[PDB]
Amino acid sequence: HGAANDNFAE
Amino acid sequence: HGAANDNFAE
Amino acid sequence: PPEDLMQYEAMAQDALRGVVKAALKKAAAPGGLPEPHHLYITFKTKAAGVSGPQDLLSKYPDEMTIVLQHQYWDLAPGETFFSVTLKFGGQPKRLSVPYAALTRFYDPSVQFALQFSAPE
Amino acid sequence: PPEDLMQYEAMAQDALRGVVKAALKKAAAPGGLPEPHHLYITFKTKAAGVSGPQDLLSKYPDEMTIVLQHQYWDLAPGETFFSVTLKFGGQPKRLSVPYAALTRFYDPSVQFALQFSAPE
Repeated sequence: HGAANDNFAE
Repeated sequence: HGAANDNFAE
Repeated sequence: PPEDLMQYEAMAQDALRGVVKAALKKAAAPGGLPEPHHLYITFKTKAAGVSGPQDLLSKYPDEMTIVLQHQYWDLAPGETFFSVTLKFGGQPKRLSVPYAALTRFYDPSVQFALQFSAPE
Repeated sequence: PPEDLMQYEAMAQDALRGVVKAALKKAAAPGGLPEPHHLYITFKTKAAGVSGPQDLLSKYPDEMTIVLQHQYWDLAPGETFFSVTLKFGGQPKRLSVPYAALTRFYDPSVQFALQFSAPE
């Protein structure tokens, strides 16, 4: 994968 | 295949 | 599992029906298909939207294949369905088929094939 | 042989880019995607049509993957391209990506994947 944008759940 | 319409070349 | 709520497989099927439509537009182009390319279209006769001589339709209860190669006239591929004139027993007849009714696509020249309406 | 003058493979590729567009429309629907579905979109940064902060684009020379799951706002999927707001180092930024720029699609939840711009 390797996403560039932030993706931490909340 | 099995076409229903006529298809003899000319 | 897992149940696909996105129905990716169904969306891929519809997306692919579009190849038939694009192929029929090249075939409708003045001069026809670039030889030796020709098409075999198979469709559901009872699918809504399809029209044709009552006699002819009755002969083909569910499925019907037509070949677009040496004998077809006035191919008119709309955005949601296509109509064409073909000959049956030397008698010219008109047909209208929605892309939704399609179940199979095949071009013997490059052995390219597609199968729809089959969720397997 | 045989040389494909119909470019069936290319037409099938475009047809399939349409699945990405259809998936992004469900994601743009009020309420978002039906969990646990989320998307990984990979695209060519230099492809014509793509816009974004100059700084960001410079960081990703050719390829760039973005994930649409927990952090994305105002997803607007047009008919030829989509734009979205994402966060990079906590800083919100806008992006516009044409479906033509796409090279990969993946939804980890049902392991559905697609690969484009690759004629192989």
